[PDB]
Amino acid sequence: SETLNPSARIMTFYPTMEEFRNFSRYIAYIESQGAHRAGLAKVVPPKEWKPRASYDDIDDLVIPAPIQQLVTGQSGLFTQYNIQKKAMTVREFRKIANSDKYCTPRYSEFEELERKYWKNLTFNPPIYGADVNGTLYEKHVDEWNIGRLRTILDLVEKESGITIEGVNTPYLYFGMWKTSFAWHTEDMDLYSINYLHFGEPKSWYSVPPEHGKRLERLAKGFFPGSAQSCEAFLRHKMTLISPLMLKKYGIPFDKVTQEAGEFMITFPYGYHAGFNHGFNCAESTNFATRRWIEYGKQAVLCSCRKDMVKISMDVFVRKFQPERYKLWKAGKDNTVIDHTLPTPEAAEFL
Ligand SMILES: O=C(O)c1ccnc(-c2cc[nH]n2)c1
Ligand SMILES: [Cl-]
Ligand code: NI
Ligand SMILES: [Zn+2]
Repeated sequence: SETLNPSARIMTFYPTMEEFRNFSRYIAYIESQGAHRAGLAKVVPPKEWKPRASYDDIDDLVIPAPIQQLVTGQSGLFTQYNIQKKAMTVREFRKIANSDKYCTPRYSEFEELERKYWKNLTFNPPIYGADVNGTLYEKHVDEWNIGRLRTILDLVEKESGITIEGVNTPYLYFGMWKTSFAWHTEDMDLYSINYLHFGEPKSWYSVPPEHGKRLERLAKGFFPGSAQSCEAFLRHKMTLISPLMLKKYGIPFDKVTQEAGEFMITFPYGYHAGFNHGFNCAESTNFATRRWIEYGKQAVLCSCRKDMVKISMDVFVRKFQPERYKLWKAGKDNTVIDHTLPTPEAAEFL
């Protein structure tokens, strides 16, 4: 376990069509290769795979709650404030995104675009067509369908009827240049799948789950007010920290750029952040493996906010940890998580 991906670098996978067909099995496989150690992995689907025939019929799709992203800060430390704007179609969004005021600046290397992002982050607040309920997958697509992955996370809706928008349902994200996703782990420290349907790239930063607590200590020191009001303030998804600040305080991290037609997998307790290069569309949801259950049980949740995502772990412990159920209910389950260990389903690849 502590022998596979010892550098904990972001890994990229190129599955065959046969490998790609079984979603859960392929997650088990990439974990047997140590992909989870970085907290983030890229999966390039087979060349002949397409989730939709064309994206020429979606300009009339409504973005019910577009978000203007106001960013305040200096010296690589920032807080993002969301200003909800009026409903707009993808049509109206693509116009504003590709306009002279909001379009991508001219650049050669990614390092130049990255530098311009961290330099101009607080100027000309962009609009993010975020958290749009829906899928762009065609009903017949059975491989990696974000709308129906069929992992154990389905036990939440199957047993309780509870649907959590974007968590056990898909979300669509219409981006423009300089739109950001702040430093965070998933709700309940779950996995996530992200597919870039079309457009300009999405760049990502990732902190290995092995070093997540170090990132939290750093953030707590930089925003002591926030940390005092809520232990899990990073779950508010308002905190932006430049890679130079991470480098300066010895926090290990890696970076990757996701192109259209590529998937990104985030792993339990994997801190990630990033930005969009220009106009694009991404689809995402959360998912689980048997390895996630312990992460769900130990997840430090946001106290201070109402409507914060909290999944009852009871059904998972009863079904997959019956021998530890009574101990866990009594608050005596003292299991320590080994972030290097792959999911039990990977046993066949080890
Ligand atoms: O907006 C995005 O590009 C994006 C990327 C990575 N993660 C999330 C997220 C939001 C809630 N959970 N994960 C959103
Ligand atoms: Cl936090
Ligand atoms: Ni995320
Ligand atoms: Zn909070």
